[PDB]
Amino acid sequence: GIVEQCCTSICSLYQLENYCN
Amino acid sequence: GIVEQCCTSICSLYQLENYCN
Amino acid sequence: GIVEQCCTSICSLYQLENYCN
Amino acid sequence: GIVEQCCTSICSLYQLENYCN
Amino acid sequence: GIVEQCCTSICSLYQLENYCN
Amino acid sequence: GIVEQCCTSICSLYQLENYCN
Amino acid sequence: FVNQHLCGSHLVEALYLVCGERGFFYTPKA
Amino acid sequence: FVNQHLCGSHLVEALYLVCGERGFFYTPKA
Amino acid sequence: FVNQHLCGSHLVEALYLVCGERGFFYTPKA
Amino acid sequence: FVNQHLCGSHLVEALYLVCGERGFFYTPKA
Amino acid sequence: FVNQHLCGSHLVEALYLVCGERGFFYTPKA
Amino acid sequence: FVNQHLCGSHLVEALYLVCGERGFFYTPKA
Ligand SMILES: [Zn+2]
Ligand SMILES: [Zn+2]
Repeated sequence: GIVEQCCTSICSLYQLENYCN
Repeated sequence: GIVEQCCTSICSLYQLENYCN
Repeated sequence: GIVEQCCTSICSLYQLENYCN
Repeated sequence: GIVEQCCTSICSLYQLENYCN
Repeated sequence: GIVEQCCTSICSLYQLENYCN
Repeated sequence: GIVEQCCTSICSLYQLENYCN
Repeated sequence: FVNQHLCGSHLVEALYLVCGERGFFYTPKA
Repeated sequence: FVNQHLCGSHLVEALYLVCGERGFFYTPKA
Repeated sequence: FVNQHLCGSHLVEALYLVCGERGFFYTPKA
Repeated sequence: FVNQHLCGSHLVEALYLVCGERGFFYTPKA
Repeated sequence: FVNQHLCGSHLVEALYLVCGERGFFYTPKA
Repeated sequence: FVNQHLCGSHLVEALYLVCGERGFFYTPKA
């Protein structure tokens, strides 16, 4: 998931928006 | 400037991009 | 909620555990 | 010590309490 | 102490060095 | 540069002062 | 442990420290 | 916006920045 | 994205997140 | 509470959270 | 260097930066 | 003052601490 991806790879602020409420 | 926009007032991530080199 | 308990008022690390999944 | 342990291994919030005043 | 010097008032990095072991 | 040096090697607060305005 | 005023991003760092691997929700509307 | 390498508490700070008062869930695998 | 009150070091972390590899200037006199 | 991997300034933030107004000593070996 | 208002966890990050390997004490009662 | 190992957002926090209201430029190579 996101936690794993942003750390072991790279991620974007737009991917992070998927986790807002 | 930035303090007035983002600290006294409120600012978006898009406004913050104005300060990227 | 959390802001009212932990920011306006004061809260313990034990209260913070209420917000763990 | 604690600094070394928490970083090279792992430590708990209860171990950290040993360093409060 | 430190809070009074560095948080109510204002303090320099040199004053902060007074609290190094 | 500074970003590279402080991370891949080591740097001092006095080197960082070179980047103030 | 002690009682803290914890606000904004500080509150979320505290939740990360306390919850870690369990994960957490931050819901200031609730 | 640029790609991000975000580990640990740095990822939670980014979520806070992105989501704000909307809130967010922090849910690590395992 | 949401509108945030961002102050002091929090404002600079936000600029780092948003700008990254491009770099940024922080000029509170301006 | 869960186990923590805490390096650098992250360990000092955790001490601040745990100890609060009680204060704390940060004393690395070497 | 400049004079800063430094509070709460920000004060402890500043002490970590300034003191590093020497270590420090944070004693807000004193 | 002591030597610093500063990566990522930790370097920007140090710049903020050192420069304050003077401001600063954060300019990574590449
Ligand atoms: Zn703060
Ligand atoms: Zn870090």
